[PDB]
Amino acid sequence: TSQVRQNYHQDSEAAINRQINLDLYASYVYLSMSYYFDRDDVALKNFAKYFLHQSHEEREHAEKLMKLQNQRGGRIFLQDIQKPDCDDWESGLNAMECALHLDKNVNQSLLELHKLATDKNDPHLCDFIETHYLNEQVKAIKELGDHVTNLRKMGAPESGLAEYLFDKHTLG
Amino acid sequence: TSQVRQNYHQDSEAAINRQINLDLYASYVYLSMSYYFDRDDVALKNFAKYFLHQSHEEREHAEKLMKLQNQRGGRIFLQDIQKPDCDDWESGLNAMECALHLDKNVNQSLLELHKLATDKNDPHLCDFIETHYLNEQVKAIKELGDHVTNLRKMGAPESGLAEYLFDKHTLG
Amino acid sequence: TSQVRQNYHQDSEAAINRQINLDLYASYVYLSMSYYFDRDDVALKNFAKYFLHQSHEEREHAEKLMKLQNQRGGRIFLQDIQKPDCDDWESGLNAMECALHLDKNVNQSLLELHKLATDKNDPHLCDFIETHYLNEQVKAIKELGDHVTNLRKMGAPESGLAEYLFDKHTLG
Amino acid sequence: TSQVRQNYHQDSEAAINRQINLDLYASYVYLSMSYYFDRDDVALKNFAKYFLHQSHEEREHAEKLMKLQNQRGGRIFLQDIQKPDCDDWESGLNAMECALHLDKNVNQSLLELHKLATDKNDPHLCDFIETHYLNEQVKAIKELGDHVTNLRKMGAPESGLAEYLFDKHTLG
Amino acid sequence: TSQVRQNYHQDSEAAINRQINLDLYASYVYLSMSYYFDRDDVALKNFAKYFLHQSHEEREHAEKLMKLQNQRGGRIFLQDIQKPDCDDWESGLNAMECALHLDKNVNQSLLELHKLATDKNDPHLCDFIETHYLNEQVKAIKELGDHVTNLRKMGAPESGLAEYLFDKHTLG
Amino acid sequence: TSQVRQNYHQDSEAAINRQINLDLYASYVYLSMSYYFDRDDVALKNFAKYFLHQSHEEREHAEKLMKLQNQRGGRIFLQDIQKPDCDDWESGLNAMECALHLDKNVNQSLLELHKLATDKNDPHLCDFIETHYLNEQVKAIKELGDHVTNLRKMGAPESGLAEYLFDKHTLG
Ligand SMILES: [Zn+2]
Ligand SMILES: [Zn+2]
Ligand SMILES: [Zn+2]
Ligand SMILES: [Zn+2]
Ligand SMILES: [Zn+2]
Ligand SMILES: [Zn+2]
Ligand SMILES: [Zn+2]
Ligand SMILES: [Zn+2]
Ligand SMILES: [Zn+2]
Ligand SMILES: [Zn+2]
Ligand SMILES: [Zn+2]
Ligand SMILES: [Zn+2]
Ligand SMILES: [Zn+2]
Ligand SMILES: [Zn+2]
Ligand SMILES: [Zn+2]
Ligand SMILES: [Zn+2]
Ligand SMILES: [Zn+2]
Ligand SMILES: [Zn+2]
Ligand SMILES: [Zn+2]
Ligand SMILES: [Zn+2]
Ligand SMILES: [Zn+2]
Ligand SMILES: [Zn+2]
Ligand SMILES: [Zn+2]
Ligand SMILES: [Zn+2]
Ligand SMILES: [Zn+2]
Ligand SMILES: [Zn+2]
Ligand SMILES: [Zn+2]
Repeated sequence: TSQVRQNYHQDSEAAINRQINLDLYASYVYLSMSYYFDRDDVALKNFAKYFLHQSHEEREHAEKLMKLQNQRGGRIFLQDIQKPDCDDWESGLNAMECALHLDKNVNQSLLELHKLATDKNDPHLCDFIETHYLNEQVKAIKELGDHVTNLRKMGAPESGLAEYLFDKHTLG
Repeated sequence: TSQVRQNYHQDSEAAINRQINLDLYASYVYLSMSYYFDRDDVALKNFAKYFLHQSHEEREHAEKLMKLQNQRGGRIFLQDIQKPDCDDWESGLNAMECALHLDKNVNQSLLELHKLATDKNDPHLCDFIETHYLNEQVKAIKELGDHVTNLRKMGAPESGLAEYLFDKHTLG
Repeated sequence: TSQVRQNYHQDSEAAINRQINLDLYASYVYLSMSYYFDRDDVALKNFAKYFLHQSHEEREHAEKLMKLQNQRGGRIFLQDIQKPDCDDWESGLNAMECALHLDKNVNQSLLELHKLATDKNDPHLCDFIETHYLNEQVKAIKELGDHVTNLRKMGAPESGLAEYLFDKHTLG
Repeated sequence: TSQVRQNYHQDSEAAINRQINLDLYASYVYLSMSYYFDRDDVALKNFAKYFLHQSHEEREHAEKLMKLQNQRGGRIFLQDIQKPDCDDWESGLNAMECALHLDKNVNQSLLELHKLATDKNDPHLCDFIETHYLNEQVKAIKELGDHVTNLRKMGAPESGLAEYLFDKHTLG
Repeated sequence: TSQVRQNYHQDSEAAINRQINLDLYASYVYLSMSYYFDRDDVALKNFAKYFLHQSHEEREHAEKLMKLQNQRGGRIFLQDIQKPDCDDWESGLNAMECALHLDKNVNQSLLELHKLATDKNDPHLCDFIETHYLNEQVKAIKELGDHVTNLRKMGAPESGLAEYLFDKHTLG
Repeated sequence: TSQVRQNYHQDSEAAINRQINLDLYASYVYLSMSYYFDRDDVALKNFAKYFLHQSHEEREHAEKLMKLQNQRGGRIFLQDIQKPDCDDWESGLNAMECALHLDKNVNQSLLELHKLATDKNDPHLCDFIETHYLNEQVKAIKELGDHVTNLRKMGAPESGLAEYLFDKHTLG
C-alpha cells in the first residue's frame, strides 16, 4: 500500500485505469478522423485541424488521469489502444456524428466513474471528475450537436458545397 | 404632489408606466428569441447574439423611462411582464419578421405617447421621446426590414444554407 | 429527444425553467427597489446603484440557466414575470430586509434544485449549481445581513441621518 | 439564530470549530518543526523555510474556516492550541514522515467533515471543503511522500550528506 | 551546551520561551477579536481588519524570539496556546479596552525580561528587547489609548453610529 | 489510384503504415516510463519530464508520417497500439537502458524503410527519412548512451543518491 493512499478504493483505482484507456482510444479515433480530412480526395483542412485538436485534448485528459492515479497512490496499468472502428470516415457530417456518439460514450463512462466515487464516499475523486471533465464533456457534446445541425441544414453530406463552406465559415 | 412636479399631466405619467411595461415585454420577447437560436437543433450563434443585444437595449429603454418618471415627479407602477406569444420561433426569417412586427408595435405606442405629450403641451416630454426613441425605432425597423429582405431573397426559411450564410456574413 | 441530451431528467429540466423565472422575478424586485431610491422624496443614489447592480446580476443568472438548459438538451419555457409585492419600499433598512428575505428564498430554491440533481444522480447539474450559484448566494446573504445590522445599529429607519451616512460610507 | 443562517446544521457548525482548532494545531506543529531546522546543531535552512511555509498555510486555512463559520451564521468557539508531540524532530526525514502522518490526519478530518455535510444535505459546505481543501491536501500528501522517498533513497537519516544535498537541490 | 552559546543565562533562555508563548497567546486573542467583528450581527469590517493585523504582528514577534533563542544557543520549548478569556467581545470600544489591557500585560513581561537581561549582564539581549519590542509596544499602547478616547468621546458603546463612523474614518 | 500518386510503391505505402504504428508504440512506451517516475515511491520529476518529452516527440513523428502518406497519395491504415512490455520500469538506469534499446529498434526500422525506398527508386522518400528521422535518431541514441554511461559511473541503480543527483544535474 502506497504511503500516500487514503480513502481510495480498489474499484476507483481500476475505473481510473479504464478511463485512461478510453481517453487514449478517443485520442486515437480523433487522430484517424483528422488525417482522413487531410486526404487529397477529401481535402477539408479545417475539419482536419478541428479533429487533431480534439485528439490532443483527449491525450491531455488521459495524462491528467495518469497524474491523478499517482496522486492518490493508485498504480497505473496500461492496456492496448484499440484501432478505431473505421479507416474511412465518409464525410464531414458523418465524422461529426461519429464524434458526437463517441463523446456521449466517454461522458457515460465519466458519469459511471462519478457514481462509483459517490458510492465509495470519495469526495476528492467526485470533485476531480466534476471539475476537470463533466462540464468540458457537456460543452463538447453541445458543440458537436450544433455542428451536426448546421451541416444537415446546409444540405450535407450530399452537398460538397455545404461541407466546403462549413469548413471555411465555422471551422476556420 | 411631488415637490419637483411641473407641467406633468396624470395621463402622461400613466402612459410612461405603460411604455415601461411594453419596453420590458419587448426585452423579454428578444430574450426568448435569442436562446431559441442557442438550441442545439437551431444553432445560429449570431442570430442568438443579435437578439440578445436587442433584449438588453429594450431593458435600457425601460430603465431610462423609469428615470424620466422620477425626473418629472411621477410615480413608477410596475406590472407583470407577460411571457412572449411563442416558445418556438421557427426560423431566422420568422424571428426577424416577428421582431419587425414587435418594433412597429412599440413604435406605434411611442408615437401615441408623443401625441399625448403634444396634446398636454409637454414639450419636455415631446423632446424626450423624439430624442431618445423615435429615431432609434425608425433605424431598428429599417434594419429588420433589410434583414427580412435579404433572408427572403437568399431563399429562407426553406434554405438552411441561406440562414447559415446570413448568420455568418450579415450578423457576424 | 435532443441529440445532446444525456442523464438529464425531465424533473431537472422543469426545475431549471422554474429557477429561470425566479431569477427573473428577483431581477424585477431589485429593479423596482433601485428606482424607489431614485425618487426625489427618497434620494439615496447609492442605495439606487446597489439595487440596480443586484437586478442586473439576477438577470445574468437567469441567462446562464437558459444557456445550461440548452447545453443539456432541455427546452426553455418562459412564464410571466410577476410584479414585485411592493411599489413603495419604505426606507433603506426595509429594502435591505426585503432583499435579505428574497435572497434566502432564492437560496432555498437553489438548494432544492441541488437536492433534485443529487436525487437524479446528475453530477454535472450538482456541479453547475454549486459552482455558479451557492457560494454567490451565501455571500450575498452575508452582505445583506451585514448591511441590515449596520443600518439598525446606526438608528435606521427613524434616523434619516443614519441612512444618508450609510449610503455615503458603505454603499458609496 | 443568525439572520443569515440557512440549511446550516448544528453538527456542521461544531465540526467547523473542531477543524479550525486542528488547522491551528497543524500550523503549530509546522512552526515547531521549522525552528528545529534553524538550530545551530541542525542547520538545514531550506527545511526550516519549507516547514515555516506549511505553518503559515495552515494558519490561513483556519482563518478561511473562521470566515466560513461567520458566512453561514455559525458562531466561532476557539479552544486551546495544544503544543506539538515533540520538541526535537530528529532529522529531515523524520520531520517529513511526521508531516506526512499529520497531513493524513488532517485529511481524514476533512473527509469526515465532508461526509457530515453530505449527511446533512449541505451542498454549499460540501463545495467549500472540496474546492478549498481536498485537492490541496492530496497534493501536500503526494509532495511529502515524494520527499520521504527521495530522502530514504539518498540514504537519510544516517547520511547527513543526503539531508544536506536534499535541502539544497529539492527544497532550495 | 550549544557551540554558539555565550553569556546566555539559563533564566534568560527560560524567560524567552515564556515570552514566545505570551506573544502567541496575544496573536490568538487578536485573531478571536478580529472574527468577532466579522460576525453578521457585529459587521465592523475595519475593526476586523485592524485586529487581524495585530494578530499577525504578534505571531511575527514570536517567530523573531524563536529565531533569537536559536541565535544564542538556547532551546525552544513550546507550550499550549491558551484560548482567549472571551468568545464574545461586546463592542468596538470594549475590544479596544481589552487590547489596551493585553498590550500593557505584554509590555510588563517585556520590561521584566529586560530587567532580567540587565541583572544577568546580557547587553545583546537588552539591545534585542529595546530595539525590536519596547518602542513598538509603547506605540501600540498609545494608539489603543487614542482609539479608546475617541470612541468614548463619540458616545460608544451605546452609540452604534459612533462605532460605525469610527470604523470608517479612523480604521478605514 | 490517387490523382496525386507518383513513383510511390505499394510496399513503401505499407512500410509507412507500419512505421506510423511503431512511432505510436514508442510514444506509448515513453508515456508509461514518464508516469512511472511520477509515482510517490519513485519520485524523480525530471526523469518523468524527460520521458514525457520523448513520448510527445514520437507522437509528432507518427503525425508527420501520416501527413507524408497523404502527401504521396497512400492510404493510412491504423493498427492497435500495443501496451509496453513493462508496467514497472525498475530504476532510472533501467528505463534509460530500455529507451536506448527501443530507439535502436526504431532506428533499425527506419533504416529498413530507407533501404526499401532506395530499392524502389523513391528519392523523395529517401530524402524524407534522411532529413526528418535518421539524424534525430542517431542523436537520441547518443544522448541515451551518454545518460546510461553517467548513471553507471555514478553507481546507479544501487545508489539512489546517484539517480537523485543525475535527475537534478543532467535532466534538470
Ligand atoms: Zn480538456
Ligand atoms: Zn502531454
Ligand atoms: Zn485490436
Ligand atoms: Zn463534488
Ligand atoms: Zn466543485
Ligand atoms: Zn436605445
Ligand atoms: Zn441597466
Ligand atoms: Zn400571463
Ligand atoms: Zn420636441
Ligand atoms: Zn463566404
Ligand atoms: Zn452572479
Ligand atoms: Zn445579458
Ligand atoms: Zn400578476
Ligand atoms: Zn458537485
Ligand atoms: Zn492552502
Ligand atoms: Zn492571515
Ligand atoms: Zn496541553
Ligand atoms: Zn460538491
Ligand atoms: Zn512588530
Ligand atoms: Zn511568519
Ligand atoms: Zn486551557
Ligand atoms: Zn541596550
Ligand atoms: Zn523529432
Ligand atoms: Zn500533434
Ligand atoms: Zn495486446
Ligand atoms: Zn536522399
Ligand atoms: Zn538531404
